Amino acid sequence: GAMGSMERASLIQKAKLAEQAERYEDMAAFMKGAVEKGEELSCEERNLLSVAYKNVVGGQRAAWRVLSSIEQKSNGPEVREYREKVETELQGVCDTVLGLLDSHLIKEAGDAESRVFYLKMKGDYYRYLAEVATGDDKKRIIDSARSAYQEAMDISKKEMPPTNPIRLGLALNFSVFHYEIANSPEEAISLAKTTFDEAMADLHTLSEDSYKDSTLIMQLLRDNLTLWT
Amino acid sequence: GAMGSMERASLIQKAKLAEQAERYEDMAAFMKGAVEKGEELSCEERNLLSVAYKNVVGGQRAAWRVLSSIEQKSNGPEVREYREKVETELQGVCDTVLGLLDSHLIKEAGDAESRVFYLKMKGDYYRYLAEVATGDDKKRIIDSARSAYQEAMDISKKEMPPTNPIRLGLALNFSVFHYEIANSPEEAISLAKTTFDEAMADLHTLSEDSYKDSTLIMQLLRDNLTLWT
Amino acid sequence: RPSSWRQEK
Amino acid sequence: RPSSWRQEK
Ligand SMILES: *Cc1ccc(-n2ccnc2-c2ccccc2)c(OC)c1
Ligand SMILES: *Cc1ccc(-n2ccnc2-c2ccccc2)c(OC)c1
Ligand SMILES: [Ca+2]
Ligand SMILES: [Ca+2]
Ligand SMILES: [Cl-]
Ligand SMILES: [Cl-]
Ligand SMILES: [Mg+2]
Ligand SMILES: [Mg+2]
Repeated sequence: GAMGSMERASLIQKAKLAEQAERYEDMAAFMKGAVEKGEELSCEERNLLSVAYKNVVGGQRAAWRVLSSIEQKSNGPEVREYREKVETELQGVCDTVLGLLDSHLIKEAGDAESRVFYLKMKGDYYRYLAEVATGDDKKRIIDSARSAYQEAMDISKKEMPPTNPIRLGLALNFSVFHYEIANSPEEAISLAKTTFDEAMADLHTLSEDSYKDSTLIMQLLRDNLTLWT
Repeated sequence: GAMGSMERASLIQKAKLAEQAERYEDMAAFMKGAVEKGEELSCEERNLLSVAYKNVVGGQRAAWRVLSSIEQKSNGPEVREYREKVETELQGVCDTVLGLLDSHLIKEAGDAESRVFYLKMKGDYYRYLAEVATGDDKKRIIDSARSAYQEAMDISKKEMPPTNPIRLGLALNFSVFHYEIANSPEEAISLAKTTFDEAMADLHTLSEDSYKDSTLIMQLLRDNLTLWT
Repeated sequence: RPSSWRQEK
Repeated sequence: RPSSWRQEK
């Protein structure tokens, strides 16, 4: 705990400041320290955790794809060595997030909104690990992402309305997993379409603000269906 | 030397790869290792050194201004503490660059193009230190930036044509120093205008490619004069 | 190539 | 506010 001496409330406050300054590495370190205080996260705090590590790993994934594309065209060791360096750093961030979820965010999350959120995160960061895997552990990494997504899907369909933004974002990312990772484009298209239609039929129950939350993620599902069909 | 075991040519190659991946922290570490090999830098290598540390300190300056603006509106200690953390990290990067120039890039630079480039860098990073200074050393930091800029100006006016991109960028940044740091807006406007006019009268000597290099920086001088007058 | 979930703009 | 030197776009 490098953040062990700072107050939990101060870590959350500085995480929000780091977001405003677009200092996402600092933001992730603050939220990691907040999680390691041992207390469950509020809805707002879960968002801060997601924002921080998504931006950090997002820049790592973008850099990895640039280097891997240069490496593919070439095939000295410099390009391979540097792609390996970024890849190792990306895997360390993914392992850090997965460690936080396993110790002990998931086991203490009883509510559907918190448990589905954490299981979706678990699937996401195993998916990011699967994007760069090439050895003997790729299939087990892929199945770990699939298992986390599947448990989140089972809970969300039981406890959430079809328009719930977390349920929508979960289905969106699980469909991306099917298309990009699992080589199951028809499963990806079927999931994205049924998720869109069932949310469309539930929009009439929502307020103006909840309507905007749901239709925003429904547009992402529509964008993928347009790209895939 | 964390890069002491890597070949100089490999450090340069990976610096170019880090630029393509927009990993500027990695790029600066590679170029720092290349400088510490003890050999003078080529024109292309000087550009890599500039690109890497400008982007690194550029993100730090942008974050500092966001936090300082939040701090001014407020006046807990969190906002001050975090602004201080970013400020200390920014000063460390500036001190690192200035240390590289002092050990021993400047003293070994005999050519005008290399010596003016390094002295402009020295003025720039003292200017970045001056942007955040508030204690007893601000005036000495400001004079250190002014002295480095002035020696670079004296050499550039003696050894370079008025359209030389380094001479143009030096005058541009010295004029920004006059306006933003030294509280001398009339000196800033006078320098920017005479630099523009004397470059305009020399454009007829240039090739199509050199013409594009010079007019690009002349437009930056024009943008500031439009903003200041 | 496809879009995973991302924050609103 | 003002423009210091920056790389071409
Ligand atoms: C993966 C995902 C889906 C949806 C959201 N989201 C959209 C609007 N609000 C939220 C949200 C905020 C906090 C906690 C859960 C959901 C999302 O945001 C992180 C992520
Ligand atoms: C401060 C400054 C001015 C001009 C250039 N520049 C423009 C076009 N080429 C250059 C250059 C490249 C390498 C070395 C010196 C100048 C600049 O680029 C770093 C920086
Ligand atoms: Ca406490
Ligand atoms: Ca050697
Ligand atoms: Cl490397
Ligand atoms: Cl801090
Ligand atoms: Mg609980
Ligand atoms: Mg020499």
